[PDB]
Amino acid sequence: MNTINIAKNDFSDIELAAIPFNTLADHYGERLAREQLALEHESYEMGEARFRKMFERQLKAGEVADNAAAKPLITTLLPKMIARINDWFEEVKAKRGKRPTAFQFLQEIKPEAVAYITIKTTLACLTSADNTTVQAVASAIGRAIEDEARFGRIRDLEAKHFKKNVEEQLNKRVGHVYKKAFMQVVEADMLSKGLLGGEAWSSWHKEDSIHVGVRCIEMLIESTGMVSLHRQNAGVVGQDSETIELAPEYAEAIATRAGALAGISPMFQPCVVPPKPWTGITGGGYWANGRRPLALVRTHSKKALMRYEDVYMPEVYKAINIAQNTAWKINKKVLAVANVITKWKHCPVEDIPAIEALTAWKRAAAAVYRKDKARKSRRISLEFMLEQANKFANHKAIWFPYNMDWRGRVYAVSMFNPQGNDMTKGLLTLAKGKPIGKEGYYWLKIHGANCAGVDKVPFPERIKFIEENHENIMACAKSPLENTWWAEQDSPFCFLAFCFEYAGVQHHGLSYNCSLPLAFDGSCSGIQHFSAMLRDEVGGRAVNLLPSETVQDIYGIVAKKVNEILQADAINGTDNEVVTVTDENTGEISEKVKLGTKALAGQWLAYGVTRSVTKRSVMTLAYGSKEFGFRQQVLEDTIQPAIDSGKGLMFTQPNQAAGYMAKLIWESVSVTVVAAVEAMNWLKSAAKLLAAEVKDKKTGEILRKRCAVHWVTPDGFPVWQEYKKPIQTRLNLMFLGQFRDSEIDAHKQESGIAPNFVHSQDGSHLRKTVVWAHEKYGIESFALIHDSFGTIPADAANLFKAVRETMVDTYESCDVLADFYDQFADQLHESQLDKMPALPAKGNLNLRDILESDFAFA
DNA sequence: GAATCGAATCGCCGC
RNA sequence: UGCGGCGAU
DNA sequence: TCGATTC
Ligand SMILES: Nc1ncnc2c1ncn2[C@@H]1O[C@H](COP(=O)(O)OP(=O)(O)OP(=O)(O)O)[C@@H](O)[C@H]1O
Ligand SMILES: [Mg+2]
Repeated sequence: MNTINIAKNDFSDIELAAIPFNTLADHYGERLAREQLALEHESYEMGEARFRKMFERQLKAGEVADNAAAKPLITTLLPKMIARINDWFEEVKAKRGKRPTAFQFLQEIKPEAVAYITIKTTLACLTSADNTTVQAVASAIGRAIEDEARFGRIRDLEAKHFKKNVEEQLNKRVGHVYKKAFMQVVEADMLSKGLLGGEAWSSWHKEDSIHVGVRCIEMLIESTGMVSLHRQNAGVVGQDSETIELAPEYAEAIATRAGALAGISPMFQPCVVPPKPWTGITGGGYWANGRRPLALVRTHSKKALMRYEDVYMPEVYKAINIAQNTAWKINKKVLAVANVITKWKHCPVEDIPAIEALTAWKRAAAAVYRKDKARKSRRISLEFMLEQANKFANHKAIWFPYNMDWRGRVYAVSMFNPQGNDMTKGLLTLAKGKPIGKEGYYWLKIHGANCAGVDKVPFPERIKFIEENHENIMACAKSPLENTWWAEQDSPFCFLAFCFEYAGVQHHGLSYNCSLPLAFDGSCSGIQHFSAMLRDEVGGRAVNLLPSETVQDIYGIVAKKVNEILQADAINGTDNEVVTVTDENTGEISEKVKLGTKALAGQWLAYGVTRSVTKRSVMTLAYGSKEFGFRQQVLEDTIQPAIDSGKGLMFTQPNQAAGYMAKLIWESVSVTVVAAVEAMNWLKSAAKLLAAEVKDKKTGEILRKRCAVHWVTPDGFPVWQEYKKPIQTRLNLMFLGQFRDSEIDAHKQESGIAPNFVHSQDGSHLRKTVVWAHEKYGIESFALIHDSFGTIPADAANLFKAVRETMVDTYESCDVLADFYDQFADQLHESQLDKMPALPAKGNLNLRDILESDFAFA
């Protein structure tokens, strides 16, 4: 209802608390302490205003129950409501006479679905509708109950398997009106197939819809004291009305909770002084003692955070503190360019003036619908990044606090950060530059070639590309609005940032102070790291771990492999055959042709397979994708765009072409990156054995409990993997699904063990690289995006060294898979040792060759 | 045990 | 939390 | 397609 303002006492404290002010003043003066504390004050005040506007919107739209402030209320109210409507059924079944009107209607819908639909629509009508009458509420319940009753039988019974293909398309619909209108078309569709038993819904008359909710408000009042009954002008047969009113104690409960949440979600802005050095778990980054302190590790529970207060990880704490100390400044030159073209185009790069029938128009309709959502979503994030960039444009330097996710990858904390998109990366440059010199100018050109998309080509031709395009780079720097060439590039705003620094060198020579971050992006991190542990020679060569004759394109290597299978299958492949295929719901038994590998090879060679067909499949390998997931990928990535554009005529049956290509890609990656495939299988089997509760079937009691997965990275960071699942969840078709120590989810443990392990290794590599570049060399400024390592051009050659030396030091010292085995080997039940796979065999790779690989980049 | 389901992390915006 | 959309890796 | 979860 009426939320307290938290700012009058709580948000004033962060500016006036004298312990945080003094610790900030002692480091960077009292004046910068006053601006920084007032900025963190604005960050909390902006965050309270963000909550109050979203709360006001949910108030008008009746979605107050969807807000977090009403959730713990409804959690303690739902058991009492289900039991009253349950016990009322048993009473009416025992009472003689005719059943009440509502009794038959309340049965077809799930009883827990009654409880939520009544609670949500009561506070929807009591907060937005202004009509507090018992009839407008009770009817509004009854229409919402009939909607879940009528279209719920689609989800529940007569099409539960067929529900799985309409469920996604219903989720894409935005709005309860659009979700219902879509449900009307599917209902008419299945009834034409006789799927819902051939029984069409008889719509409830307006009298019963009120009678359903009237009993529902009564059962709400009988069970809980959420709403109280009121009668006005009693006895007057013309004015006798009944209204309902929210209990003031419960409206006070949501207002107190909403005020508490408003002071808890801030809008994290950059720092005008260097960030608070992390000494412990909390309170780092920002300097003030706020209501939400920054956690060093972003954990989903406060218990998983508490395990980090005992551990001694001095090398971990150093690397975040060094990465915090890197002073950035807003690139004013690209800010001048971005400020004008954003006023003319929605996206400044999206358009540039350069040189089965019914399912098709449905597919194009879903494309312009998603693209309409995509353009409005892309623009609002752009307008915020531009406002933050224009805000801190005049400051001599700004700083970003850093923490880490529960695996150890480091992330900046502020919303505007150097880990953003191409434009956000372009608006941000380092502040403390050095004279560029010969080596820095060389790497500045290599960075400019990478921004243009010329990264598949060895270094001398990258320099040649820049030198050939000298007059175009100079024209873009002199007049960026008159020469749109930089906008046509792959990373356009970061490329234009290079153009300004390139022109600055041609003007002021090699003594030019350049503070541009020069990012070195390692090729495929997970495969690089997986091939490093098990020492895969061919796998490392595929990801440029080895010094190669040229830049190795792993997608092109896999595309080369599938093309060799394609040519062999076009000759010696299987012919076509006719198989009987039955769809179980229809029950039909028809004959369809099954393309053999000879025919399917001829289709794909007619399409012409390149690195683009195999690209996304290789990239999602470290996330766990295998032969199934490739089949879905190549269907929507290459086959479906082909048939939409006029190609794909060779794909007579596209799912057979997808599954055939899926098989072919999987045989190719599995023999190209053998150490990647073997290591994720070893981690998956380890997490499977730990996530299982063992019990002898003749004993029953559990001999071993659900065990989590635990390891420590080589720089000392520990990580607990404990995916947990709730026990009860409920979903509604037209309304949001709401919930009703906890068990470990064995599937998510196995699904996530291999990506999180290799992500923890690359975060340890990024952490170790930051300290090695800072203590062996004099590097102070760091651009870090998990995969990419960037610094000023003068320090670029040394960061190029340090990112290589760390990986070969890490894997020469620690066998990360053998140390992983030493963690869980005690936790294994005696019946599981025979099933546990052995450690994969080490290969012929020399780690020292990484030190002389140009294209590892990292 | 036959039946049934599944096929990485982080942040922002909306419902 | 879930769902939709965007971005980063 | 194929083995873990889950009726
Ligand atoms: N590390 C990553 N993991 C998964 N997807 C990624 C990653 N980096 C980028 N993408 C996605 O890949 C697509 C763009 O591919 P991108 O150009 O970045 O690939 P690449 O590895 O540089 O290859 P190439 O230069 O051959 O195109 C986008 O959908 C982007 O979101
Ligand atoms: Mg690229």
